[PDB]
Amino acid sequence: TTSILDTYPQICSPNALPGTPGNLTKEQEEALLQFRSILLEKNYKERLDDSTLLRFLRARKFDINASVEMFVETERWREEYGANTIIEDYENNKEAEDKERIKLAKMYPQYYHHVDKDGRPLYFEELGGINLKKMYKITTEKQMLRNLVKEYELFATYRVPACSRRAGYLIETSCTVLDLKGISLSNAYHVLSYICDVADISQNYYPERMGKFYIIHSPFGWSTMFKMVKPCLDPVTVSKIFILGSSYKKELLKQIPIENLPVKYGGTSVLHNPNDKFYYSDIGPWRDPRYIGPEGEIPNIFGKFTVTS
Ligand SMILES: CCCCCCCCCCCCCCCCCCCC(=O)O[C@H](COC(=O)CCCCCCCCCCCCCC)COP(=O)(O)OCCN
Repeated sequence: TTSILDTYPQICSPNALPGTPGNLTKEQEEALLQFRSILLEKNYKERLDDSTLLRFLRARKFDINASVEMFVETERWREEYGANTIIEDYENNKEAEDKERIKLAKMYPQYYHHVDKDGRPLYFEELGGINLKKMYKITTEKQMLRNLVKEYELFATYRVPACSRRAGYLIETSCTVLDLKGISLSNAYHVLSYICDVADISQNYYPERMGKFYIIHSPFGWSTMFKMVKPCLDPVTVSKIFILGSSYKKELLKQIPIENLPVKYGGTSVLHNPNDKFYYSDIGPWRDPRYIGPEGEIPNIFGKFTVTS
């Protein structure tokens, strides 16, 4: 076929939220057809699939005019910023890129690790080890945004097809755990511009990619800092963010299989080599040959240090 979308499910579970592929109303089906017809008339050719277009439509409550405007601006940004070649450009410089990513990994753990009960990629970030002075020595704010965009492209390219083949339904979103244990509120206020730039790119160019977003171990007074963040967040974004209390492990176990959840977050999941570190790891359906398709296997984001079991 040479059409990757033909090799994994393009309809979501019937238990998914409204407006999702396979779960549309008659009016929403007609909106999708009218939306695609407009983009085709404007000579767009790429990213016109049901999943992509319904993400944009859900983000705009199926307002077709607003959705076209959003899609048109996204395509412009992708071209101007280089999102369309980010993976290729990465691979053509993989050595240096890998080296820098490794430097940040212990300080700012970012790792996918199996899936939630619906098959979404299970994603973790730990923020309490960040030292700003040291971080500003290894990276720039624009570089971190580039890394975020690159991961958005890797998510769609490798993680969605593999997770969807395993779930037997289309997977569009992440189950994300943000661990704030040990952060300084001072640091948190100093990085407000980065958080809002992240929300900007997320909301404007990768609509409807959030699924579950849990914040755990937030310190006393964190509610005050979050009030600085909310004006950067759209209503739907805020709706997917769940700030967990001291019973966070039980909330996590409502959504995540115990065997997929790390021991320190309330499950039984361990690495195959107990000395390996989660911040060098990338474990999930996209590492299983059963579930990798014609897209190929994902590149190793930590080079030789990448831990895949
Ligand atoms: C040169 C270096 C200088 C750079 C300055 C910053 C350096 C340190 C970077 C750490 C500070 C920010 C950390 C949080 C960043 C925002 C969210 C990160 C996770 C993320 O990608 O979430 C997406 C963004 O959505 C959202 O917008 C979700 C909003 C939730 C954010 C809550 C705010 C956290 C406050 C704690 C900060 C602690 C600071 C300690 C220094 C949606 O989620 P998904 O499920 O689609 O993502 C998983 C698939 N990619």
